[PDB]
Amino acid sequence: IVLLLDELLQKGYGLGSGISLFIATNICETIVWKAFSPTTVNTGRGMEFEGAIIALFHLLALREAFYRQNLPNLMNLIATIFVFAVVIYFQGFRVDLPIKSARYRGQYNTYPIKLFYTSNIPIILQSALVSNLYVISQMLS
RNA sequence: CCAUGUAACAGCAGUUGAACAUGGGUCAGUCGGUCCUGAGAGAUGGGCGAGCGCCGUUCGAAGGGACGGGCGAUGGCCUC
Repeated sequence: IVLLLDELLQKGYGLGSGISLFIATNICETIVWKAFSPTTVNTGRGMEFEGAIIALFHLLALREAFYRQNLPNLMNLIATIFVFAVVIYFQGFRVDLPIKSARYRGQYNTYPIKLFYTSNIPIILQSALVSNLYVISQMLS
C-alpha cells in the first residue's frame, strides 16, 4: 500500500522525507479536535451528541467553568495559541553575517545563522527517540 | 605593499606577475616635521612710479612689557 507512494511523493514541491506525513497527522489531532465535539456520540455522563462548546440549554444557572478532564477543547486552545505565538517569535532569531562575492563589487548579501541553527526534526527526534526507547525498555522489563 | 582569485598587457609561454578583480594594511611626549637663522626672500615707514606696482630692509612719535604703593582691585573678600 505504501511502497508505491514512497518514491512518487519526493518529486515536485518537496514534501518528502516523511515529514509531510507527520505534519498532516499532527495538525489533524489539533484541527479535527474542534470538529470532534459536534460529531462525538459518546456521552459518559453528560450529553455530547449535540456538542459541548455551546450548551446553554443543557446547563442553563450556566456553569461556563466546567470540568475539563475530557474534551478540554474549551481551555487547551487558550494555552496553545500562546505557544504558537512565542515559538514563531523565537523562530525569526538569527545572526546575520555580512558576505560578498569574491569577484564582484556591489551588492552585499548576508549568511543567516539561525538561532536554532538545526532543523527541529534532528534535535527533537533525538530526544523523542530516547524517551520512547526508555519507555519500551521499562514496559518490557 | 599584503592576501585571495584570474580576456587584454608582460615583443615565446605561463598554472606566473609591479597586469586584471575583490578585500585589507601605515598606531609616537622620546624617529622626523613643527622651533632657529644660513645664503637669501620679503612686508611697514619713506621714496619712486601714468599705472598694475617696485626700490629699499634700517635706510619713522617703530616699547603694549617689568617684582615692588595708594586711591577701587576689595575677589576669592584680600595667603597668591
